[PDB]
Amino acid sequence: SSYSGPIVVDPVTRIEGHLRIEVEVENGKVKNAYSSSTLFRGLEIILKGRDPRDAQHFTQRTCGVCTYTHALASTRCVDNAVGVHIPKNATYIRNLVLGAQYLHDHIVHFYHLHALDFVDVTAALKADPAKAAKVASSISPRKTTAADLKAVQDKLKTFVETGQLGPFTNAYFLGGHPAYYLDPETNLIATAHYLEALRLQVKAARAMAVFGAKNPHTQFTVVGGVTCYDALTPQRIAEFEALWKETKAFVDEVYIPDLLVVAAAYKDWTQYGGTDNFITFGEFPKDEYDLNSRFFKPGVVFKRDFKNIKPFDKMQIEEHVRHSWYEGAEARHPWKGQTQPKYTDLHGDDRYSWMKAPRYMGEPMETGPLAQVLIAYSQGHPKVKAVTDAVLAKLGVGPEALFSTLGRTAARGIETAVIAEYVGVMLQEYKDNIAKGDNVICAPWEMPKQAEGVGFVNAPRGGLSHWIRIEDGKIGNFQLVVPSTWTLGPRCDKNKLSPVEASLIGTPVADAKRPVEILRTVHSFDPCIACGVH
Amino acid sequence: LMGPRRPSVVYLHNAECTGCSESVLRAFEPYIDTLILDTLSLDYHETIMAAAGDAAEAALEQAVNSPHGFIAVVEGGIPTAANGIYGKVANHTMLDICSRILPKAQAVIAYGTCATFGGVQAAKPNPTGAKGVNDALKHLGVKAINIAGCPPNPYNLVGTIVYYLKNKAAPELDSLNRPTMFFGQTVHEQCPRLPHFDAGEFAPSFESEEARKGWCLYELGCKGPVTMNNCPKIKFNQTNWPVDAGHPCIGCSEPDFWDAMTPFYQN
Ligand code: SF4
Ligand code: SF4
Ligand code: F3S
Ligand SMILES: [Mg+2]
Repeated sequence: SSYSGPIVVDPVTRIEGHLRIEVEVENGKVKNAYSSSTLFRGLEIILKGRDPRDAQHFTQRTCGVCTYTHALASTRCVDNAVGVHIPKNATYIRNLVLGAQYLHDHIVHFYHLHALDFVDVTAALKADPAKAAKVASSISPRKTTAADLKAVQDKLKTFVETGQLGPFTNAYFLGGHPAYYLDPETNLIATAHYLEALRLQVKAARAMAVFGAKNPHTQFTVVGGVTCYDALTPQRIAEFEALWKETKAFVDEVYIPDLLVVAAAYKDWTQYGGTDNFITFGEFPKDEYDLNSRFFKPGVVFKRDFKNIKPFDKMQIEEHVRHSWYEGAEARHPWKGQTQPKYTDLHGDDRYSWMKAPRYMGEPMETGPLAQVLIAYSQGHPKVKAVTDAVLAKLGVGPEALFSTLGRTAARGIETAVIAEYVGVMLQEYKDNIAKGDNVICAPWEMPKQAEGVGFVNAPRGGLSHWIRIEDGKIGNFQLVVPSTWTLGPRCDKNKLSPVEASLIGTPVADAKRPVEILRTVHSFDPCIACGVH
Repeated sequence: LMGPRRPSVVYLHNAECTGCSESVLRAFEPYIDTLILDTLSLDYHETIMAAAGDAAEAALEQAVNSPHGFIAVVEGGIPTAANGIYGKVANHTMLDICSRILPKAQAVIAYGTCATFGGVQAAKPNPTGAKGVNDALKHLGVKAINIAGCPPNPYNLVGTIVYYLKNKAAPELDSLNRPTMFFGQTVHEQCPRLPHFDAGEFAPSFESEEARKGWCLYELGCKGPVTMNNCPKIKFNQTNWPVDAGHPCIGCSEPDFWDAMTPFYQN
């Protein structure tokens, strides 16, 4: 007995921004998918004619979830256009704030955006807290007791008995759901840690404000470097280090053990949500002008061929509009980009999204943690290899399992663990540099009347690039090509399904009224529609 | 999703970057768990709610039609060009959604400069015709309390909601509808660099020894003198604010600041 017909999920919640997912299902399995982004703002249009130094302040407001990332990309872009080589300490401080962004972002994603697809919070009320504490203590070096977990259960019981379920109202798990598999005890452990993570993320975000002024929307970058002389002081460094160490402890002792326990319970999710091609830009440079100096290196992989990673050629990016709400059908390289809105309503003239459709050598590319992890693994990155092997061994699966919704979710945790450790290495290198007597954080520069620039960030959702053409000292063109544009944009003028659309084909759907399986795969890509469309 | 007991909040997302939602997650003493479990009932919020799709729309309808009443908190500007089509949720324009829901709220708080004044997507040439909530919905009699900033200090949202729940009334508001208890002083009059300003001690560049010694940032563009906010007093994340990180204020709690305060590095 299974469903044939359409399903629409609008709004897709527990993402950033405004997404409509449409699928066709045949006999209980998705046969076809459309990724429709339903808000446009037009920041590229707004930037025309302005001072290039102002760009980062506007583009940071592309997104407050991946806050900082676009200020960093625009600053790298204008740094590049003007030819300034920022001081070593500006690279360290920018890199440390970015590392802290990744930890905040991925913790919040797993617990506060993704986990309600897999955790039945109300079933936690049925759990035995003593048994749950035993299980929590067996998966982590941190000891959890029955009383620790009963406190959570007691608070949850008061909440549910009020009849005001708040954010849990009409949850797909209420009353039970055939695709929710966790036992009560594991639901209680995850619910406890969801709640804990609401307070831990405050500290993970504060780490960014220690050097970067505030979170959200940092204010310490300038063309040529950074502004925060106080970041050189031992007291601000100690403050950052203490917040980092507590955030890392949470990653290592709470997030990754929970990720592995939920993955182990949902091992069938190794069979859905795979994709073919991967792109990543690398991150955490030693040299701002050499992507191959980054701790994660750039790369391109087609058809899962990881023995043949291809170099990243920035000139092989084109953004399509044929199935998007923009004029015409011509794909453009972003240094020749165009943002000419033309709405035709849903599927009018075969157009169904405000995102453009970026293609690399004509192909749709997944970007984000799975691409960063798989490509760095295949480049022989020893930290990525150590963590990914340990994860596969704990789950008892082969490498092929990574090409899936479960694998992508696991890769997000892997990259969090690896970056959490690497933040301590960057912090020590920064300390050592200050101790050598280098106290410089900004370099002088001059605005050219005509220039091209590009800035590359591997953000928590993947390869981010900002592209400027300066004319008469002003912004002649400014184009953002953002990770979620790659992953969740629509089809191109060759009608190739985008990574999220292709990954949905084959998804089983147990209950079309509560299609949590579609959410599991969509959320595994960590969509950001404000990012994707800008 | 809520009946008696905790006051119901309906949180809407229009044309926004979700930085205002993230700012509320940074709430400190009380933290956001206290706020969601004890203080308030968050009955619709697309970033964190469990339900999606039709179930989410039904959650919204149940909250808005509750005989107990609800407070609306609105993030993002409303795109009004081309009959509202640049922003839709569940295939309804954001203009339609807010026009139908906000007149039913017991109180409306416009949270962030986009909801208060139009914000980044309303900057020139405003291709989507984005407007702040009170501008867009003037004709329906909506008068949202405006808590400005990009994003605002979450202290200012919690303090306004607490005041409203205690006194059943808005606090004193300024001529931009912002609470005077948070927005009654310029950033500049509260700034630690004010003695340098008075002494004509300005940093000439960010690389300069004067910037290193903490001289005033006015020549580098600081909009502190024309911006009303409580940043130097409350700070952000319990630890810092833009001028103490060496960067000028960009004027982010003021209407039309994207066009009025630019170029950001000039005064
Ligand atoms: S006010 Fe600023 S931070 Fe808030 S939604 Fe608008 S752009 Fe984002
Ligand atoms: S740094 Fe800005 S807010 Fe502070 S004294 Fe100077 S002009 Fe005023
Ligand atoms: S930029 Fe905004 S956050 Fe405060 S310091 Fe100026 S009003
Ligand atoms: Mg773009």
